[PDB]
Amino acid sequence: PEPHAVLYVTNELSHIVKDGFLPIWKLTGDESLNDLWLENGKYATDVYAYGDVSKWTIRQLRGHGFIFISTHKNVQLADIIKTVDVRIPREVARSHDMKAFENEIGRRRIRMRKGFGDALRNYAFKMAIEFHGSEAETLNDANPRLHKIYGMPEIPPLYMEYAEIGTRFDDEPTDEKLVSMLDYIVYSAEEVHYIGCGDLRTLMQFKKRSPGRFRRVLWHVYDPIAPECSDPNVIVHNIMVDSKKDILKHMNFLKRVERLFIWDVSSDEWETTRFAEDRLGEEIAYEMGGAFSSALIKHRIPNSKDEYHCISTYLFPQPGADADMYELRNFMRLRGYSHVDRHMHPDASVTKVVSRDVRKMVELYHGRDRGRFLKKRLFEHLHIVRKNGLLHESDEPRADLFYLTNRCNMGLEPSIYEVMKKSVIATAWVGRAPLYDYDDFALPRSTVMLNGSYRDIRILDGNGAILFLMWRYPDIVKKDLTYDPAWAMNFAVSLKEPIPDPPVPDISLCRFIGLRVESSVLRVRNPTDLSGHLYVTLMSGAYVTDLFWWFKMILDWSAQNREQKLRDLKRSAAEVIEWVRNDLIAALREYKRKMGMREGASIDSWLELLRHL
Ligand SMILES: Nc1nc2c(ncn2[C@@H]2O[C@H](COP(=O)(O)OP(=O)(O)OP(=O)(O)O)[C@@H](O)[C@H]2O)c(=O)[nH]1
Ligand SMILES: Nc1nc2[nH]cnc2c(=O)[nH]1
Ligand SMILES: Nc1nc2[nH]cnc2c(=O)[nH]1
Repeated sequence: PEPHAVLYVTNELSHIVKDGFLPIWKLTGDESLNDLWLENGKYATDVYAYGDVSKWTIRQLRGHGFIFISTHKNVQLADIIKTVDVRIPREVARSHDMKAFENEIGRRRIRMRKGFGDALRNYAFKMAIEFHGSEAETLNDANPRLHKIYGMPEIPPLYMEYAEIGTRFDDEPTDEKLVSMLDYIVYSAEEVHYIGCGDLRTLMQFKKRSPGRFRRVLWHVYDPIAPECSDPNVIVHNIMVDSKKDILKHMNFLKRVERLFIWDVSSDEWETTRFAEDRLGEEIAYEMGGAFSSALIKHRIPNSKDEYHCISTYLFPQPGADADMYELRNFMRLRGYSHVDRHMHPDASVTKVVSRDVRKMVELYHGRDRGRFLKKRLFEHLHIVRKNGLLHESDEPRADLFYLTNRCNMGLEPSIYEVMKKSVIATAWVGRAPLYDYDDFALPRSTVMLNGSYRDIRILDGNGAILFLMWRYPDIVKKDLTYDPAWAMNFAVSLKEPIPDPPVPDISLCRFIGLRVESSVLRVRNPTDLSGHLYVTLMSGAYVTDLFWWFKMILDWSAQNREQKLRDLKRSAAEVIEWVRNDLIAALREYKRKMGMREGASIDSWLELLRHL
């Protein structure tokens, strides 16, 4: 909408900037603190800044919108010694193209999105059980034996009942057929019975690529040719498999587990044998549905048969697979213990398949330069419960990140606010700019501010949001984390967290950049100082902060005293950037006078809390 970043560059970089078309903020290591706040408030776009800033802490500098561009790895601040956000490569300085440099900032800035979202997610894992609007990324960092991960991910190409296919989507190369296999099917299994594992290259490559979850799984792997593997989570069997009894002697029943059965059995003048292998893997797993949560059975399509049967839940194509590779993978969901409730995926049952259509799947989706997104989709479809955030009622604490304000949801704001009333942490796109690579809609900021602040709920903007976890949780959100304040500021974030006692005016709360510019605009376009101050911040819709906590510091706190209030700052380990009950009631009224029905309740909710408090 308006928020910007200060694109702070270090000395060696300065001269190039000066050729740009963006503003240039020049320091000057003095500067007092209220000097920064009034200057920084002049810039409606992003800006460049250079010159000495050794006086200020990081939290301060992030409050302002600072992103650090330098050629060297870090810059000396007052707080700590920060890792430069954007490292300019030598040969890309240097050179002194103002464009190359600008495009270089952009790219990195786009990479920084993940750090912001990680920080939030990373808190949310510490503080919640349910997760909604989830996706591969959320799955990746989850404990699947603790967290419960939901959403409505975009369903892959599938065969059953059914079929429906295509339609076709753009796609890219991935890991080889058989490492890409493990990649999507290993998420919540604790014990894998891999049948026909071969030379074990497939498994070793999985180990070298995906080391965590390889280590966290027990592998009984089965093959006459299977080589010795020292690996202690890898129990090897030189047996050849023709029945369930071959696998049963290698299972603990006195102890619960999620088991996954994987069948990849091929021999060495028709091949109606390829067939009865595929079918035997099915037949074995089916006898053992009860022990296994699921199966992933090899599925080679016959030429000889025009239509045939099998026991299946799903039949899908294989990422990383060759274009001429005429082999699908069969998924059987079974009953057996699981950490993921998979009951939405039908019980494995007899399926009549039409070759020609199975034959089509391969044609459309296979390719040794295709599969990256297919693998993803398979991963989510298999392992995320298909539940709709807004409609889901939860007995356990719930996280609601980066989905709420998707276009899919438009017109359903009520259901949204409802979520942010009782979510551990959720987020709302509030950005009003052009605004690319993202397809959410914005919630008016006032309405967010006004709707979202409950006793237990701390309504902040992304950047404030972050600053707050730094301040109260130093090791969930490090000080040194790299992120993009301007982007953080495109979100409203809400956290089930108490108001600080004593409610000190820490940066996470009080920043209000360019408020003076913001106020004069109000007045040249739609006209009508702690009163005018509260009004402005609402009318502008250019800031999300936490009404409740804010109120409580204004009255219950300032004053208090020059002396006895800093003191409670010190102490609070808090910091700031800017150095009566009736003004505010007037403020609200005025605001609601200009907008009945675009709001307000609520409003009359906050008002009846002033003349009462
Ligand atoms: N399976 C299958 N293959 C087909 C079909 N139509 C053409 N083919 C070709 O026939 C070959 C598959 O039959 P086979 O000779 O038994 O080979 P395979 O068991 O699939 O495996 P490879 O030895 O790696 O080719 C491949 O080259 C396919 O491209 C079809 O409808 N189904
Ligand atoms: N900043 C940001 N981080 C993310 N991490 C995962 N998704 C997102 C997103 O949409 N934005
Ligand atoms: N199979 C698979 N696909 C993904 N897509 C994004 N992350 C992953 C992952 O860990 N496994």
